[PDB]
Amino acid sequence: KLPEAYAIFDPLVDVLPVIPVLFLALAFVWQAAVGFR
Amino acid sequence: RGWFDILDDWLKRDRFVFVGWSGILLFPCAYLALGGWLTGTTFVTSWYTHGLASSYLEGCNFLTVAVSTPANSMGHSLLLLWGPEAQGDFTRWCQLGGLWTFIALHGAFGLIGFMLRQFEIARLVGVRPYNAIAFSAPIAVFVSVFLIYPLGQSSWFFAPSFGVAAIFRFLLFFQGFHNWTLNPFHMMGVAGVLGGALLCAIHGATVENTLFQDGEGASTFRAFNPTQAEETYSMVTANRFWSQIFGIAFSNKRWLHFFMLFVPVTGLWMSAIGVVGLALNLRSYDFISQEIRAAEDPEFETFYTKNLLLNEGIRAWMAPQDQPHENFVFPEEVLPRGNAL
Amino acid sequence: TTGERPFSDIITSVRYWVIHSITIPALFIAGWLFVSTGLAYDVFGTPRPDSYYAQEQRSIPLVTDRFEAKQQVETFLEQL
Amino acid sequence: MTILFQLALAALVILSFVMVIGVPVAYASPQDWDRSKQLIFLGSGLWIALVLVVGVLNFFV
Amino acid sequence: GRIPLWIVATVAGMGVIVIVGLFFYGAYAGLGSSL
Amino acid sequence: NLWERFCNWVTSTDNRLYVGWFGVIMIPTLLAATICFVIAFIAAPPVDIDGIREPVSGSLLYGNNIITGAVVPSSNAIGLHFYPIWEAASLDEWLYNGGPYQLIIFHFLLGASCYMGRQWELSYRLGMRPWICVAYSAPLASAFAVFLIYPIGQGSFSDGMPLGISGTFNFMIVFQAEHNILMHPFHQLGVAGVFGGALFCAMHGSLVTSSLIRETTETESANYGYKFGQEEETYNIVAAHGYFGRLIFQYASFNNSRSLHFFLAAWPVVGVWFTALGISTMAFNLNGFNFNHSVIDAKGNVINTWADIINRANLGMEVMHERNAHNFPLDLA
Amino acid sequence: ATNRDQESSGFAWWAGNARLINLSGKLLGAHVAHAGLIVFWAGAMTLFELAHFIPEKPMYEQGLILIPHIATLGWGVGPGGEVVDTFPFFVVGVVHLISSAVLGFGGVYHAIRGPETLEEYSSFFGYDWKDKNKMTTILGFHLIVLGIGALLLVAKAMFFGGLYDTWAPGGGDVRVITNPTLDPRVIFGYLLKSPFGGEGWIVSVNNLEDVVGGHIWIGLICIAGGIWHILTTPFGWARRAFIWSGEAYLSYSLGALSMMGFIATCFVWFNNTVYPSEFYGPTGPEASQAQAMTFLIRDQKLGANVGSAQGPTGLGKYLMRSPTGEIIFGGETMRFWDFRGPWLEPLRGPNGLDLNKIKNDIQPWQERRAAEYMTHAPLGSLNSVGGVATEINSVNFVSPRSWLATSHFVLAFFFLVGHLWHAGRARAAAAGFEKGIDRESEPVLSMPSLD
Amino acid sequence: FEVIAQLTMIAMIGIAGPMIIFLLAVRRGNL
Amino acid sequence: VSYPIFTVRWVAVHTLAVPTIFFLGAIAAMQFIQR
Ligand code: CLA
Ligand code: CLA
Ligand code: CLA
Ligand code: CLA
Ligand code: CLA
Ligand SMILES: CC1=C(/C=C/C(C)=C/C=C/C(C)=C/C=C/C=C(C)/C=C/C=C(C)/C=C/C2=C(C)CCCC2(C)C)C(C)(C)CCC1
Ligand SMILES: CC1=C(/C=C/C(C)=C/C=C/C(C)=C/C=C/C=C(C)/C=C/C=C(C)/C=C/C2=C(C)CCCC2(C)C)C(C)(C)CCC1
Ligand SMILES: CC1=C(/C=C/C(C)=C/C=C/C(C)=C/C=C/C=C(C)/C=C/C=C(C)/C=C/C2=C(C)CCCC2(C)C)C(C)(C)CCC1
Ligand SMILES: CC1=C(/C=C/C(C)=C/C=C/C(C)=C/C=C/C=C(C)/C=C/C=C(C)/C=C/C2=C(C)CCCC2(C)C)C(C)(C)CCC1
Ligand code: OEX
Ligand SMILES: [Cl-]
Ligand SMILES: [Cl-]
Ligand SMILES: [Fe+2]
Repeated sequence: KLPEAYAIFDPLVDVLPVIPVLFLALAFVWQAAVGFR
Repeated sequence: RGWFDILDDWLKRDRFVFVGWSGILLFPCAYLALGGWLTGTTFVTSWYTHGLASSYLEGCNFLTVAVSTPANSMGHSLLLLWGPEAQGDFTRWCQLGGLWTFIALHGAFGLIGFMLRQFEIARLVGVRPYNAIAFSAPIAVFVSVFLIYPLGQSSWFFAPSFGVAAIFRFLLFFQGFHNWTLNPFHMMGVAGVLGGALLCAIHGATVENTLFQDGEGASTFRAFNPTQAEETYSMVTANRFWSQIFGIAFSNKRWLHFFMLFVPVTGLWMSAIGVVGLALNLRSYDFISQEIRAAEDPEFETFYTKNLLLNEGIRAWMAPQDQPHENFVFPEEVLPRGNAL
Repeated sequence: TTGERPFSDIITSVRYWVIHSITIPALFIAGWLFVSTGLAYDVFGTPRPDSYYAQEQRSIPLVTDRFEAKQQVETFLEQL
Repeated sequence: MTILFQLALAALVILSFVMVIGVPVAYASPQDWDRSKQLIFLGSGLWIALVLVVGVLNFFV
Repeated sequence: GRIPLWIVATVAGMGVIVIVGLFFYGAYAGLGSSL
Repeated sequence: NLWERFCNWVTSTDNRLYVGWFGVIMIPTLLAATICFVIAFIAAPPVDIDGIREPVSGSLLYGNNIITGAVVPSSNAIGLHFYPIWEAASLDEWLYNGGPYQLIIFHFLLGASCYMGRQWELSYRLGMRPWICVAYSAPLASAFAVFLIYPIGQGSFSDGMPLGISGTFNFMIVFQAEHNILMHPFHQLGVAGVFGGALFCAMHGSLVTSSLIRETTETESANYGYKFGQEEETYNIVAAHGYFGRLIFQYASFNNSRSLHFFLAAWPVVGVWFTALGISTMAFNLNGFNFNHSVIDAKGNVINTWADIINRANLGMEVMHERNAHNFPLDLA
Repeated sequence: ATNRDQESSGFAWWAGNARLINLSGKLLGAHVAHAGLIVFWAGAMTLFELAHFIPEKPMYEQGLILIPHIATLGWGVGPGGEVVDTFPFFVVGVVHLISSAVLGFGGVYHAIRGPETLEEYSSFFGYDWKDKNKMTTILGFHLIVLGIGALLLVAKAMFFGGLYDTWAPGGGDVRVITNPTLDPRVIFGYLLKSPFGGEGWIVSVNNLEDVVGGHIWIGLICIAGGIWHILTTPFGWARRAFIWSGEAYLSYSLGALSMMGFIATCFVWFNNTVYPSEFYGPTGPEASQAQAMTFLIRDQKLGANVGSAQGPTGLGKYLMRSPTGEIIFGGETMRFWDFRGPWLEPLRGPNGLDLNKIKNDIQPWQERRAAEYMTHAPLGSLNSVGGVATEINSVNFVSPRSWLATSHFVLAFFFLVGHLWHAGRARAAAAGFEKGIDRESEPVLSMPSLD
Repeated sequence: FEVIAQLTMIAMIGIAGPMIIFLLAVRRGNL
Repeated sequence: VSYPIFTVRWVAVHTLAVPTIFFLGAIAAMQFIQR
């Protein structure tokens, strides 16, 4: 487990690893925002 | 001008989706086959025909859902909804495997409608009908596997069920009971399919790597215009490359593309012939000379004899649950096992 | 190029989403209620998790006759 | 001071979210680059200070 | 009255992702979870 | 200078078969593998593959036909140990323990890697774009997976694919028993790759053949309507596009020949990459999906699925394979 | 928008990063932002693993790939791999997360706000791919940094607490390495070993003294090579042997990384020294040997004579001979007789496994270890069902060795493919036909016919 | 309750990305 | 302009899309079924 004073932040930690994958997806969003020029 | 001619004009109108005369057969039958499969894999069980769960409603995932074949006691019944088994009751019709025959028959007539669509569109556009001729091989596969094979067997039960893991069961059944890998017609089918994949990859890569420079873009896809007259790639360079790498090379583009038609279509037709043979249990199960030698000589072992032992294991361990109508009770001591394990 | 409005022109319009922000959730909720009210079990004959077996049986109810199969399934269901 | 530490860490999370959204927006909108320059400089300084405060308060909680 | 096509594509793809993630969640929970 | 003349000859594009430096490695290794394969397939004595003094005969002279014949993989007692001829005390010992298999597969893998390099090299000498070797990397990865990576992960070259038809079938069946490859997504992607490759091969061939421009009469073959090296396209791309766009809808059809041929290259190559990676990842025993006893009723009874039927077939294969080689309950490798 | 479309750049959106080849500032931004991504994954994944970590359960039963790396360094573990403090894991995770915020800020700044080309701003930070001196200078800087990192591993092993030693006397323990092997014979004899069975090349390093001495050599060699490339220009043979362009350098790095990925796959699959079985689970060879040991112990307790017991084929059921004569475990695990593990070496004599020490010197901790390693073999399904493919759904286990080996084989193979792609493209672009064949000057048309 | 916090965190992160894109598009930024 | 609404394309799109959304709602509800 995390140290106890950080336990209230346990859900946020639970979603931290998937953030890099979103970065890849973000690139496509940005390209769609510029029409894939 | 006549109602037939006006209906013909409407059916052959340019649209997003072409309809045609063949559409009357194709779109209802194809739509009902697809909808029956989605409905069966979403909501319909196989508990009374196979003793299996096969729908999302029962907890199966995409790999394990299937529209299962009817029970073996149905025989080769068409299992019409209004027929003598279901007697108009939709719930009992679903519980008795009527969705399987629904999907199989509507899929067969939809495949007919799609090949007729290929013919009709080829006639309207003004091209030769080689795409329909090529599509004759999937039709032969579907007819031999889903119709001719269960018709030669005892019932619809031994046809493939319309599902992913059910098809995997069908593969393992053909290995264990038919020794289908040993069949030369299946070998020709494998050669056709793998050669078609090879030809697809090699022709695509060869064209992409012998392209002419027709633009300044470092991405070359924009350097092709569909109305252009010249070839987009160098046939001479490709021919010299494959003549020096492989020894032989195509020099005729028309022969190359006919060969691309010819290889997988011929493979699929050969495999369909083998499946007809297996419908009558006319298997290439064993080589008699090897079996006489192995019976008289307990030191003679080949990979083929090991495969036969594997087939014995498949049959004995699979049959009580795969064929529940037989009421097989194999005690633990009769099951063929190796040491330990 | 076939006399129909382009899909990109349709799905980017506000009238499309005025219609479909009603219709698409309505169909999704209709399917959800089709399952969650248990109607799908009644329509398609699919057993509930407590309806595969009787309380002290392990035999799978298998159809063994062709022209009495409907009655055999009814007899299976009468045995719970 | 568990409450103070949790407030400092929550403020770090909120400021990190604000910076994650605002730094690319301020960097990519060139017609705001006088005020947003100082906002980014203050947010970066405050973020570093909050990280140091959170570390020290971790050792005190 | 034009919603940008990139917004529609992003929202639809997020909906597809949510539905697929729900299906995998159900693969670990309830029926078909072996529990 | 003799070295300059030799370098000019090796890299010469005027040779009937291009050699190159990759070919300088490729020709001796593939010749050695080919000669040893032919000799072993005809005349090798039986090989104790499982290391349990149970020799398996794979050559034609020892009672095999073309279908059942194989070059049997080296002994399980050898494992991953390098076993050249000079490591054996005699040729009889080398033949008994399956040394020819190691010789053939090592020479073949080196020669096929150099075949890929040679494809790049000739494409470079001809002014071609270089990526035919990338397409060839998919069957080469498959060969590496079944001949090298799977023995490495399992710890013995005895578990490599035998060099024969029935030996290949034995490899497939035992692999399904131990790893459930049919339920592995990478093999499913490979099946999509090869089925789609055959489909798109038949599709592209029939669409080009369908739209051939009339250049010949009804008596002669249509293939004489194309002349080698001609500048004009021999078929109407627009007519084929119009047909295929009416067959499905306009935006499912390629109007760009370059995009179409890239798709033809890319679909089976990526699929075969994934299935070769599936064989390698199952070599490290990351198996296909296990849904055995996944569906459970309200009381707790197991409700079987098609995965349970597959499991019954896999169990039959598992308990019958290598029937004398196991002494302990778990087949850990 | 500078170089941000296909018309100006020549590259489509799906090759859009190729627009960055000659934009040194934006390329630096892409690299620094990606480095921030790597550090972010390290920190966030460590915190995720720690949040679900149960310290009494073994690490390899919990799907952990990063906590075993920290534990191998000696942080947070005691004797036998027992976790004594989870705080170093937390520190590593949070410091990586904060440093990734800093690196992400820098990457974003150089990608969208900083100067597009660094050459006008600084001759030191500006570069041209065709300038071989500048390329060797940057390579020298990075070689010095890598040498310092290897010396940091040495400093951790020798001064700041030591490393976990699975071969330590009396079970594995954190040990300070005080005599690293500086002999070049041992280090480069590891380099010259055969990669095949029984030899294992560099994967077979089986003591931490060799590991630390090898990293001393690696750090010194990297620092010396860095100074060498800072002070020297490429020679004539190097100038004629290579393509000197950004894509070419990328392809060289791709080939190097593909080879390193294959080596890491073999390292995590076979080596139990730098990947201790306390943290990563048993290896495949280890688990097969453990099963043979377990049933030898069980049947010897029942009164069997394990030396004279004869299996179905006539080989020894429990004990047989390797092809070079060593007494080894029988059955299929005869393939794994080169396995060495700290729970097995007390039973080994000069001629292999010793019958007397088998009969009299098997301790309860060895029986426990054999049973545990037998029942946690690196075999499992993609949905993490432990055991062989025919096993039922009750055990949720895939070994971290399996995850690491499979993932890094996939990555290594795809990076070999990328090396082939970029090496071919760099060669074709240097020669000038990467966009296709010139119609007017097609080379094959100027060649004689083959026949 | 814990999975609701997980879902709202991932919802805010995965909206924060497209929020950056949307803000740059409406402000005519250099996106 | 002056595009129609209810064409053959409309019918094909909705005969595929209406049951698709209905079935997706049904399967999403199935994810929350316990034994
Ligand atoms: C054109 C498309 C088409 C085609 C080819 C088929 C074909 C088929 N359907 Mg099908 N179906 C369709 C559309 C189609 N369907 C549609 C749109 C629906 C939705 C309503 C269905 C719903 C459906 C169900 C629910 C079932 C079928 C079934 C079947 C199969 C058996 C049908 C049968 O025996 O009756 C054949 C009937 C005819 C050939 C009609 C003959 C008409 C000619 C002109 C003769 C004239 C008759 C005369 C005027 C009236 C006589 C009066 C009196 C003397 C009786 C068959 C393969 C069954 C099945 O699959 O079993 C497993 C089944 O249960 N269908
Ligand atoms: C690791 C992934 C990665 C990275 C670092 C980059 C980086 C870059 N790409 Mg790129 N790209 C990628 C993946 C990546 N790409 C993928 C997968 C594709 C395929 C879809 C592309 C397709 C692509 C194209 C087509 C082009 C680029 C271009 C560029 C460069 C300029 C981008 C620009 O103008 O931003 C404009 C975008 C914005 C202003 C939107 C906001 C972006 C910011 C950075 C979001 C940051 C989010 C984050 C949470 C903020 C944290 C801040 C905090 C630390 C304080 C830049 C260096 C361009 C180029 O070469 O320029 C010459 C170009 O034309 N890329
Ligand atoms: C350090 C590694 C590295 C680097 C710096 C580059 C850099 C580059 N590559 Mg390269 N490449 C690499 C590795 C690398 N590559 C590997 C390993 C392969 C083998 C697969 C390739 C294969 C390759 C090809 C085939 C091509 C390039 C091209 C390029 C250039 C443009 C790339 C671009 O815009 O992509 C934009 C990014 C995308 C379009 C996104 C792709 C999405 C990937 C394929 C799927 C990832 C799935 C993910 C891992 C798991 C699922 C995630 C989930 C969310 C679904 C650029 C110079 C192009 C080129 O030659 O330009 C000159 C080109 O055509 N690369
Ligand atoms: C690969 C890393 C890298 C490289 C090569 C550069 C290069 C550059 N940056 Mg940049 N930067 C980076 C990372 C990097 N940056 C990061 C991570 C950030 C966020 C903090 C920034 C933020 C940043 C800003 C805000 C500015 C630059 C500027 C510059 C330019 C001039 C800098 C100068 O004169 O030296 C200055 C040298 C120093 C201050 C010495 C720093 C020594 C550090 C603190 C020691 C760190 C130890 C070790 C090396 C790193 C440990 C971390 C490691 C484990 C990853 C130059 C092109 C300027 C520019 O382009 O002007 C137009 C500018 O204004 N950078
Ligand atoms: C990231 C690491 C790195 C990189 C990319 C380079 C890059 C380079 N170095 Mg270099 N170098 C490095 C680290 C590095 N160095 C270090 C750490 C040292 C200190 C020992 C040196 C010392 C050094 C010297 C002394 C020289 C170079 C030279 C060169 C240049 C030509 C390279 C060449 O052709 O060799 C390619 C390799 C060969 C030609 C060797 C033959 C190939 C054999 C057969 C491969 C066999 C290995 C095989 C794969 C098996 C692996 C296991 C094996 C160990 C048993 C090039 C710019 C040369 C130069 O021009 O410098 C000015 C030069 O003379 N380097
Ligand atoms: C049988 C029957 C019938 C019919 C019905 C129908 C016709 C139905 C339909 C149905 C339908 C029609 C349905 C649908 C469904 C669908 C679905 C369910 C979908 C799904 C999907 C998904 C899930 C997706 C996926 C994907 C892919 C594939 C790839 C990429 C990714 C993604 C994710 C996107 C009638 C009454 C007439 C008569 C009687 C009988
Ligand atoms: C250029 C570009 C790009 C990219 C970008 C990138 C890649 C970036 C990166 C970025 C990054 C890389 C970032 C990072 C960030 C981070 C942060 C911001 C963090 C913070 C932290 C914190 C806040 C912490 C917290 C805590 C602690 C202290 C402990 C406990 C737990 C917790 C978590 C609570 C793209 C593709 C889009 C495209 C376009 C352009
Ligand atoms: C840490 C450690 C250690 C140590 C290590 C060492 C000391 C290492 C080193 C290593 C090394 C020292 C390596 C090397 C490598 C090399 C390479 C990898 C090479 C490459 C090459 C190439 C790539 C080439 C190419 C070419 C050719 C083929 C011809 C002409 C052209 C060219 C130039 C392109 C030990 C194991 C003891 C233990 C554990 C830890
Ligand atoms: C550490 C931390 C943090 C950080 C965070 C971050 C760094 C974030 C980022 C984030 C992001 C960065 C996000 C993004 C997202 C994205 C998304 C969600 C997307 C998706 C996509 C899609 C859906 C797509 C679609 C498409 C298109 C548009 C085109 C083509 C087609 C398709 C359909 C494919 C914070 C501050 C909270 C604080 C505390 C902790
Ligand atoms: O060698 Mn060929 O197969 Ca691989 O698992 Mn263990 O080892 Mn034997 O049993 Mn099952
Ligand atoms: Cl076998
Ligand atoms: Cl064994
Ligand atoms: Fe073609």
